[PDB]
Amino acid sequence: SIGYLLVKHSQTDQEPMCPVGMNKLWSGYSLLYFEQDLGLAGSCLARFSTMPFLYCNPGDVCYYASRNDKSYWLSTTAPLPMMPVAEDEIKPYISRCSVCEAPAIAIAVHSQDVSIPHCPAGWRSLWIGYSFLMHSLVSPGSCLEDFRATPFIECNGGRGTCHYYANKYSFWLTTILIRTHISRCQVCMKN
Amino acid sequence: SIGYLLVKHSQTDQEPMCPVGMNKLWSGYSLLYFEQDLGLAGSCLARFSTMPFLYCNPGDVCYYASRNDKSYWLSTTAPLPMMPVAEDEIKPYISRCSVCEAPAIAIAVHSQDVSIPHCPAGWRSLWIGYSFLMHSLVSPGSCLEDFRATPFIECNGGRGTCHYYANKYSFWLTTILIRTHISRCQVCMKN
Amino acid sequence: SIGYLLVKHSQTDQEPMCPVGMNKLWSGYSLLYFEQDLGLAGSCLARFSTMPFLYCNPGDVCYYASRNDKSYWLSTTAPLPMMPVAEDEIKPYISRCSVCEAPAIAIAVHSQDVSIPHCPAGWRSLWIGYSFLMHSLVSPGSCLEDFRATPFIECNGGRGTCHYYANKYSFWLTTILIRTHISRCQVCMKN
Amino acid sequence: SIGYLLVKHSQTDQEPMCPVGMNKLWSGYSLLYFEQDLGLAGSCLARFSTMPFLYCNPGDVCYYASRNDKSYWLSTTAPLPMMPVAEDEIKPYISRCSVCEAPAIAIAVHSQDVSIPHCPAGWRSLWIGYSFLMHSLVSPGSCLEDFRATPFIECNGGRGTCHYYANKYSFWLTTILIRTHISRCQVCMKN
Repeated sequence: SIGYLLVKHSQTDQEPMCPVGMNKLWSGYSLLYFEQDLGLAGSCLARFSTMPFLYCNPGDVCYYASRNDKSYWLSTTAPLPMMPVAEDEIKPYISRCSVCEAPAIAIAVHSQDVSIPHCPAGWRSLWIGYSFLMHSLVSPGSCLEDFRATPFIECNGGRGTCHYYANKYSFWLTTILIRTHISRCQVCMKN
Repeated sequence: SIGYLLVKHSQTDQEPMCPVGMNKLWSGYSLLYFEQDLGLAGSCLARFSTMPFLYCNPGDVCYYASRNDKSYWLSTTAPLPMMPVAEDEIKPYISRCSVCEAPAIAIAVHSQDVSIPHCPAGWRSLWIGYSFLMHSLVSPGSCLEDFRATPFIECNGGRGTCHYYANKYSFWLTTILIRTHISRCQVCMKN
Repeated sequence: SIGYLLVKHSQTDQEPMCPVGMNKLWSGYSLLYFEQDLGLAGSCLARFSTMPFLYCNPGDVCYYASRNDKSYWLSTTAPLPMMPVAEDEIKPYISRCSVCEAPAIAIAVHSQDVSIPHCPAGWRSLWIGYSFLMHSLVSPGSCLEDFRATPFIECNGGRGTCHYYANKYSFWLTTILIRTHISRCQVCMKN
Repeated sequence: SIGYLLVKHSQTDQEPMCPVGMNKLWSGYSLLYFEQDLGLAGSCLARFSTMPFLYCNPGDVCYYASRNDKSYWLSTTAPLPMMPVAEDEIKPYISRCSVCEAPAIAIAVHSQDVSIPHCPAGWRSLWIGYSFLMHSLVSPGSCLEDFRATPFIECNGGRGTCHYYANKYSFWLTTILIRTHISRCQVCMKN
């Protein structure tokens, strides 16, 4: 690929630092989609919002797009309380991200084992993580620093509330106590 | 991306100048589609036409493709009169564009605020605008210089008339009097 | 684009020469598809064949894929006789092509006029032609050297016969005696 | 293309060596898909597994994704016995692969003949093979070193068994005793 843009997701409420030798392009919040690849720049939205769009009928009457109320975001490691959270108190539980100006290609390598796979000779390790596949394994988006059973949250703009999201189509790669059965990965960049 | 071609839309009846250090490849009119990304070269058509195609049956009989009569274009800032306009008088209301030979990558950054987002260190500002998302935020096509409630017009080739177009699927990014609620953006290019 | 491969279609029964400074990668026949972009390498097939595939059931029994009998090819300028031609006598009417190792980007520019559009400053003209759009205008595939009312032929492998093809979806760009109404184009390459 | 990653499939139970001047990125097993292009890095999975995914409901209960039990792999040249094989004894019959860090572009050229097509002047031969097209001819994935009537096997995770797979949509290119009718190819890389 020619992914000059590398996206780093912290899975914490702190903005991740870009690796040395890369310009931060921008920072924000870890977005999956509004009703995509975590390695693409679209996965990093500057400001958290559950209702970010505005529709305009032919004339001065413009309203907030409120039909497709749902949005999906990468969560932090900090456990969500056992009760749905209002959108005003949800930010602490949303992952932060940065977009970085990679000068070379980055790739994710996966072990399907408890051992971290090695970076190729002459390539530099950017981070290590757990193998995650979404509805592409070579992409950096498939390598999340922390394992979470339910890594995403769903928010309802109209309902004003948020909670963990049971995705039917996205899985973790296994090995061939629970973290001991998840495949490990490393994101590597060529010098 | 490897978008060597940068498209600039003026939203006026004047052809925009390519930024210094870029060859103009060609100029024309701001096309959305005939019955796409504003950042791609296909969005800039050399000459305005509501019926640009020709079909040829097996033999000398060739006719003008007249079934799918509708075309869609980016409008100028100048208000369209309160009455549909004949295709012969529509040109003043169609945006002009230029295609420019970018030597480096360009990206749009978005604030979701009244403040303009900053270009990354060592990158040069090309233009500033308002955040527009169509049925990709990293693309320069998402950053239009002027905000317009209804930014597009629809033309009917058979009906020979044109008017503003209420798109169901395309929105403006909001902030998290009307221009004060639209997200600002800047298109930036690396040196 | 990063189309290092440039495809040249002769619309004659002679193989076109690659432009000076480009390696011929290979030559062959101008293929549209078997039951695509003329600018891509897949449009140039080494040897003409109406039945090029072989299917193998689990075992030694392998047979010729004969269900989807139809293939589509770019024709030469030489008129096809007024009577369907057997597949053994069709080669003279099939366009030849070459694939060339472009060192820089090539683009098609279109005038929507009788005048040839100019190449950008510092770019070199590769060929001139007529604007053709298929079911992308920036691509070299949209610029064919000769205008033909029905530019393609259809061949039936089982029926063993070939004739001109009336495509419902592909058109010529017009201007805004018949050649006088077709848009002109030039394929240009940067130095 | 900008396929910096070249995938080499051995069609044997031995890992292929990357060509001289290319870093091995990783090695593994020749995967088609789980219920793609053999030239892409996704076709090379580090460890063989018929059930590689893990699903997690909202809570501590995580289970093995067992609904879409089927996986598809490139086989070795060694004949599979005339009786379905248990998944524990299948590895010897699965092709191995390596992913290599190509510094230049690689392409497959095809003859549609018994003769090997020549590499372009100044390009180096990487391997020779037989022309294979799947449900793209320019890609290295279309050139397999060994011809096999049924080149793939299907495995059933729940059924725990594996056997050859009759693909309806994938074919061999022909010429215009059985190997004598299959098109030859060569994968070539520019210096």
